[PDB]
Amino acid sequence: MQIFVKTLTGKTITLEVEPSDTIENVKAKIQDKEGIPPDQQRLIFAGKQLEDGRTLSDYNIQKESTLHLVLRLRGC
Amino acid sequence: PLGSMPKYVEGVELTQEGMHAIFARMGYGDITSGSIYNGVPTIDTGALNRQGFMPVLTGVGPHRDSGHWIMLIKGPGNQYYLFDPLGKTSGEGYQNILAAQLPMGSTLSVIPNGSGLNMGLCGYWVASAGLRAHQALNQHNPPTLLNVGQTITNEMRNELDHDGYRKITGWLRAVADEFPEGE
Repeated sequence: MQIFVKTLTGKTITLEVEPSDTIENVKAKIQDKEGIPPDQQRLIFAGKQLEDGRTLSDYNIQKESTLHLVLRLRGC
Repeated sequence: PLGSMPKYVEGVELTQEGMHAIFARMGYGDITSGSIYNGVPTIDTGALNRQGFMPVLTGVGPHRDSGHWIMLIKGPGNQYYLFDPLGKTSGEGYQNILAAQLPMGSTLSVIPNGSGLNMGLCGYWVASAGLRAHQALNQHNPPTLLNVGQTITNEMRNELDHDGYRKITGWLRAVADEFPEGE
């Protein structure tokens, strides 16, 4: 029910989400908690980037499992 | 008419993955970087002190996809420094918002290098002059802040000749981390 989302700037972010829904739903949860729109997010679980329509147990992501979030940003 | 719309190399921007990758290739391991997102900094100070430095992606946000790389440096004691390749005034733009994220009692000073010597070339200066500034500011008898800023400015200006541009452009082009130029 609780999964962690860790990022390149160091952060962990707990996300409560009964593992049975969709990846766009995790993206929406992260947008609410940190304001980053969904379309700036790439979600990777265990060396696998996650497709939207694919569901959370499609990718066997269980509770306490951890997802890595990389942002489609870049600077000069 | 001179056709083929041209992809200029000043528009090669480093991704977060690209910045991590550059530091990894240089040998600093899997580092944590920082950012300022929608005006609020995320900077892990534990990792900063452990690494000795931290690249910080400023000016990004919900709508701002491109932004500005700078370098946060930890000095001796409780002194932190901000290196901005665009110069002293630009960095002073971020002094405050970054200072509020450092340990109590800290001071954050901007390296007084000159503007106008960057030429639209991204990442190389933070990933080169920033590290060299870190080492300069952390030796037993460090020169003053003014002297480090002066040498950094002169180094950017002298590396501005053709040979330097060629070396930089080779590096920038070698950045197979597709932040397009329109690509």
